[PDB]
Amino acid sequence: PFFDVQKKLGVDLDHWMTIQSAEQPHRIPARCHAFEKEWIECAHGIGSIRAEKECKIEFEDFRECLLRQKTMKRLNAIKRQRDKLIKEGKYTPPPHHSG
Amino acid sequence: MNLMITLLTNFTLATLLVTIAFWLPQPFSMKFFLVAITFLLFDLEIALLLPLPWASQTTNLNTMLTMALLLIFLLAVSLAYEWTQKGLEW
Amino acid sequence: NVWAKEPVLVASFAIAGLAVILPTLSPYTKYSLMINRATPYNYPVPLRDDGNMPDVPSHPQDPQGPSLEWLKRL
Amino acid sequence: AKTLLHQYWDIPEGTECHRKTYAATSIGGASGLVVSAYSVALKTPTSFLEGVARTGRYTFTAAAIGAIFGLTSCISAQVREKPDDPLNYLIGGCAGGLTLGARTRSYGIGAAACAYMGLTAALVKMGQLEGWKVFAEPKV
Amino acid sequence: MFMINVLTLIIPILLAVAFLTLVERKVLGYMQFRKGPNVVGPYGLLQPIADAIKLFIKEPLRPATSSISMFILAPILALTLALTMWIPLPMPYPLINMNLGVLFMLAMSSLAVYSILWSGWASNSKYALIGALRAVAQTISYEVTLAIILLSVLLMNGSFTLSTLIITQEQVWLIFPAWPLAMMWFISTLAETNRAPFDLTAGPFALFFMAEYANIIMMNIFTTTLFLGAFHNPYMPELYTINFTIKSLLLSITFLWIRASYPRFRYDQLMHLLWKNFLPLTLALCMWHVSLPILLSSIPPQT
Amino acid sequence: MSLVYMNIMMAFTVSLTGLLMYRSHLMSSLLCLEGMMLSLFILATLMILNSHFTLASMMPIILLVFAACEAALGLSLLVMVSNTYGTDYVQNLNLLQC
Amino acid sequence: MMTYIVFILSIIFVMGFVGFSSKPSPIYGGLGLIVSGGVGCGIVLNFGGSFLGLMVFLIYLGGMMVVFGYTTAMATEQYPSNKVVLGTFITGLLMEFLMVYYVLKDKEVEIVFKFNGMGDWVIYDTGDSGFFSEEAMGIAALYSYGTWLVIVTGWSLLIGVVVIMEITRGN
Amino acid sequence: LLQAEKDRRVLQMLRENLEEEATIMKDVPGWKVGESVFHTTRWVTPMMGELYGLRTGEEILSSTYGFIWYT
Amino acid sequence: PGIVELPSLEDLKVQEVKVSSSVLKAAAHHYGAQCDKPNKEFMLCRWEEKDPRRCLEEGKLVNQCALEFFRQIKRHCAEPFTEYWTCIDYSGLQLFRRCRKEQAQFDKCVLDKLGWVRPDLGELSKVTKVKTDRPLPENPYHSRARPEPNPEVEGDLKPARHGSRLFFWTM
Amino acid sequence: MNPIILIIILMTVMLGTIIVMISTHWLLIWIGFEMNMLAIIPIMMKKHNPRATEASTKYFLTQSTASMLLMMAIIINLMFSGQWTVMKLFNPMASMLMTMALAMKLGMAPFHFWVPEVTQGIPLSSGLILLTWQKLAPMSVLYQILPSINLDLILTLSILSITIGGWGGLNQTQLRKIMAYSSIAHMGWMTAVLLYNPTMTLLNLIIYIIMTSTMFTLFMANSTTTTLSLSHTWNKAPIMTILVLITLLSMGGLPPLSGFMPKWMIIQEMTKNDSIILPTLMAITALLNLYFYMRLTYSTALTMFPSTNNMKMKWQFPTTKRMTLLPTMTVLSTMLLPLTPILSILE
Repeated sequence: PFFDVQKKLGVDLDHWMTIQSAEQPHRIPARCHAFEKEWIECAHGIGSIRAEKECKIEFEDFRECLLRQKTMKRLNAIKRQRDKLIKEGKYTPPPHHSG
Repeated sequence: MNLMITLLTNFTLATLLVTIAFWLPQPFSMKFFLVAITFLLFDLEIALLLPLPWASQTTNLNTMLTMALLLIFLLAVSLAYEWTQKGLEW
Repeated sequence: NVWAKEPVLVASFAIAGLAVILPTLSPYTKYSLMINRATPYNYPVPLRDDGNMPDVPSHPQDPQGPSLEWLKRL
Repeated sequence: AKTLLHQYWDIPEGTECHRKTYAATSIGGASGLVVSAYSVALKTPTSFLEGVARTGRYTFTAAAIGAIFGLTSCISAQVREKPDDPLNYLIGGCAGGLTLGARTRSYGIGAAACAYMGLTAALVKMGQLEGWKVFAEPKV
Repeated sequence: MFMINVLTLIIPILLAVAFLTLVERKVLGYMQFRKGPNVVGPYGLLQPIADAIKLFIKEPLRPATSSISMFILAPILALTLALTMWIPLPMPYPLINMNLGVLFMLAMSSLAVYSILWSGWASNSKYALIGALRAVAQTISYEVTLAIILLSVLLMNGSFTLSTLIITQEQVWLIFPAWPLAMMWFISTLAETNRAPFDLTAGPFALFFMAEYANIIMMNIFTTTLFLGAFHNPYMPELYTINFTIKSLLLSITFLWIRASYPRFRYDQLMHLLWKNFLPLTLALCMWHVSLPILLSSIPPQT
Repeated sequence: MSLVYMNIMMAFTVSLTGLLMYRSHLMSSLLCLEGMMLSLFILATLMILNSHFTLASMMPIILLVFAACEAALGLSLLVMVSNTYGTDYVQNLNLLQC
Repeated sequence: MMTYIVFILSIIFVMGFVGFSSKPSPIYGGLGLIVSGGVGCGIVLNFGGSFLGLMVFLIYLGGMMVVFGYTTAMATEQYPSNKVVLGTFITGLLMEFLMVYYVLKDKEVEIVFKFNGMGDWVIYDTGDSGFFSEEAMGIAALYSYGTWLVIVTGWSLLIGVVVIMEITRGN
Repeated sequence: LLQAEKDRRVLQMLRENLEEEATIMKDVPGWKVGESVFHTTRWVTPMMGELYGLRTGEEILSSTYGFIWYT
Repeated sequence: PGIVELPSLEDLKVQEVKVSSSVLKAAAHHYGAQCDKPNKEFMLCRWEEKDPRRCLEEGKLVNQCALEFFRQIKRHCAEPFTEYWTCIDYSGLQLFRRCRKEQAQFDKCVLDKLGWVRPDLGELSKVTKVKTDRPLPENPYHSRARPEPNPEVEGDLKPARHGSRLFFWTM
Repeated sequence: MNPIILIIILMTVMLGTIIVMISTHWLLIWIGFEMNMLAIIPIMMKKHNPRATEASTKYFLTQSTASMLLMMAIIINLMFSGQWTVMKLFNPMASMLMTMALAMKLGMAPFHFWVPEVTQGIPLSSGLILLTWQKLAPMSVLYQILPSINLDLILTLSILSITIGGWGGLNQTQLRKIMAYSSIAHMGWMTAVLLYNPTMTLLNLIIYIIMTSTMFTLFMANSTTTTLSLSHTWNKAPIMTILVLITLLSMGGLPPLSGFMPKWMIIQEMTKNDSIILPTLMAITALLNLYFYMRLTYSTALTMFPSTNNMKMKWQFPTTKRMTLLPTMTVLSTMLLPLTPILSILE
């Protein structure tokens, strides 16, 4: 079983190693701070089932902040398209440093 | 990669020194083992100690003093335990 | 006594015990914590101006805010 | 795996035949490879040719049982023209047990395998016919 | 220009090591009542040139190996450590300014322990293996001590950049706020260089020899940066380089001078002495150099 | 997806198969356990660095020191087995049959 | 000497793991794990990596493989390569060659994932005001917030000491 | 002052890079020209491939990996 | 889904202060004294909205303030300001304790001839009020509403209804 | 062995298991499992025979690779959505690796190859403490992370562990192997109902721990390895015989006796779902693993084997073993039948 002496004694000795956005020793954020704050406020007073079926949009926004999967997919598609059209030869590219 | 350039130059010049030096002229005891593991465990406790000079600028100084003295005190208790209990004798 | 028996151990215990005790009788630990707190790493972030509060001074020359003066004077 | 057992049960039974026997041979090859993998892990054949021989024997026998089960499944379903009974797969399990006893070349094992494999195959088709879920609801 | 910098660092190391051989032979000769080597030219600089090129000429040890590649792989590692360990050392401007260099120092000392152990395994039959095993033990027992002491002496300065060290040495020498800690550190440098008064009683002997003496000059330069020295006014680096060279030379002469007149220790006396006398004393100095900067209102400006 | 993570996960599978299949010496098994440890260390450290997960950046060094003292216990057990026997093979352990 | 140096050092890393997962004599195994640890240090220092990758170097390449080679030297002999060892090394090189070939000349390689295949200059910081090398101040916690963690870690190491002496004949 | 120059420079790369994208992707179906993948109407910090994307190697290696192994 | 709203190239043309770094570092404190009063408008804009492409008018304002300040220090004393920053330039990373006598010289120039007392330590700190013209924003984390509250179970509890209501062991 | 050192090692076992119970961080759970291993290694090799040495070697290898595969699962969890909260996981692959790690931690059918070998060459006290705390420590973790597990994992391991602890078990007269195969069968039972109502799992954990404590206390009362030694215990004392009768029948689970209560409630809150064929299969195998209990009872207290003299000598000495707590655990373990609505004492 899981017990709750952590809450019972009033010593929150283990809740600070836990998430981001708990106060760092110098007040700096992580890379996805605000996404976490809105996601935690979305799924706080929630029985973890309408958390699964209701906070899905902001959770996907947080996941794609954390890993940046499909944004890299879009950038990689741009790179492959740029490579094949410079292989073609149309507009010897002025996207680098000059016209 | 700048220190990798230095490492590459030192490594290549050392291999040049060695290969031009070579192409040219032509049971056990438990007492051996206790000192190494004692090194290993006290070295890991050194690894726990050594971010202390990183930490000394915070707004919680008495607690840092207390837990730093607790770490060296635990290390001293381990030392004195294997000292008194014939851990390093001959 | 044991000062003749194992002397470097007794000296180690003595300097150990004074290192334990000596921060209790110390007139400088509050000075240490004020020095350590009064050094900012991040930007000192401003705030939305006033609810007509007699704090948070507008010019950085104004001494109404909490400053440091024991720094310059040792 | 779920994909090929789903391919086996997706066929109306019914007659869409010899795909049933191909799927049953795939089931037999997979199960033979499973049990032969445990056996070659837990025996150390020495030589390795004996290990390949034992794995080939296990895969071959399990594929043969699957093939004969599917063949008499298809034949009984075409002949009786009543695709709802479990009696046709009772015949199926007994035929598979008899040919298991044939490929191990003893007859009492074939008789007991006829009985038990017929009962289990009738129960499998019968539970698919009524509808008994795999392993769980898992709700309450 | 950067490869020119690297070659101007690692070309004078051969000059330094060979002239250190003549200097140690002459200084032992005058601690004793001996002149010479001075028949081989004027005072014998061509004498280290001559015996170095002689040992290159002389026919190598026949194998008698186990994994030829491993047998060549150990001394190549020893000499590339001896080359790659003068990169972050500041005489006034070091080759690479780092965020941290002293942990790199201790790590490459542990790689020297690797060199000793690999040569000991790949060498020969069992007796030399036992001897090199005791050598690895008496080498590894001090990297506790030297890292502990180096940590406690940089704790007065807070940062690892070591140019902050050459800044913070401007007012007083660091020998004055920590003399016993520096003394024990110097004994640990005698341990790491593996010389008398500590016992060690191969191929190529010249390469192991080279690694030894470059390790000695490395520890002397790191000592001279670490505990003493003087200021450095910019746009004149010759002044600090002169004072640094003179202090490092006096300390290396003192090092060989301490070697010159003491018998080798018993091995169990060596381990006994190290553990039961340096290790509680290092802990005492560490806890006092922790609790003291929080006392005296002086915690360093670790930027 | 920060492509290097694929290679370090494949390296984890390399070290895990090296931990599981092992022919003669227990020391190779224990050293591949150490390699698996290094793999988890490096993978989690690159993740925490690129996340700027700066509050709880303790995971690399503390995972390291714990599984290092695990490897110390493994060394002592291998020394005990090699002390009560001649060698430390996987064989000469077939006593106490299941 | 170019952009994909993190990927190339990862190739040498997985080659080193194969090179001692082929089960050689354990001193060759210690050599392989030392080479693998050095190039893993190279990878994490390429991510920078300012403290932790130089920190592992003292522990594994400073304190662990020393005792592994020590115990190789004192316990096992292995006194004289083989078919099985070098054959597994060949098949491991073949599997790495196949995976990296399909990373190179295709879009993505999937074990069950979608590994977006190109070298990682992405992602990285957009030049922030770091000013303290965030690893450094992160690990410069554990003494203000770290009450429980360092206590149970040191306690575990102390119990490790008494365990080692008991099994090696306590007291 | 450094902050203002930094903000103008990253918005400069955003504007020019989306102009480049709007020039370059008029063949593929779909493709709104400047969608964030995210849902909320907030300025997210870009990912150094939105800033230093398709710059062909030199500037991105001297920009991302500069301090990491510069001395 | 949604596309970004980038600013134009018409707002991306401010006379940029294309000055070098050591002169800008040495000219920092009195730039904190005379100017840097209306750029905490920009700082409060940046910390009340996490969105540049919006606070760029105040970026143009701090750009013109810094250029005006360097114009004013360019026209009057000192020209040995050039000597002061080239005294501090070639000293590695620019410690301010390096060229201290010429720092006193530049301070005496600007004090006896223009004014502008140097900010004593620690007056580039000490959290400072700022009023603006724009009203402070609300919910810049552009999100939806908090979807459902849990009905909080309260009320004084009845005893058990007919016991355990299991098979048996009633009451 | 020093008694102070044994009190310290018991303190560290309790510390590690309480850290596994109490923490909310993943590193702390891994530390608790590792410290449990490190402390439980010198309880084994309490003597210095090579049997305990090889047993501890096998146990250390399997336990350490389980610990590191658990750490692999956690680092996968932070490769995906990353926070150190013991909650729903965020990968079927990570949950798969994690449940297979815990299945190695505590006695499961693909992973049970170390359990009879680790129990055979050790004394009784080490076997008792390893069964109790090494089957208590992962159950808290599984009780925590149940809401993100593919059910086929848990159910396959449960079914196969019940039938392996059944079928393997008809062949050994080594009593430690008998109790180990019983442990495998009961851990399959106690893992089976994890995703339906875990109150049954924890109540079954309580009942199993008390039963195994009674059984091993009865074996520690008179040192036996085989059944013939139990027949000599029949000759020397009669009350141990009726205790072996009652405790073996309560391991068998018969409805007048308290060992039936964990089976019956499992069948209840399993068949309130659409699972019926799986309960009747599990309870047929529960009929299967009673047979070696029953032939053990036939060997001990009901038929009688021929005895050897010097039992005549042992008559002149009354019994002088200390029991830790035998009779309280016995009547708590066997007469607990009308206290079924002490089910709801747990949650």
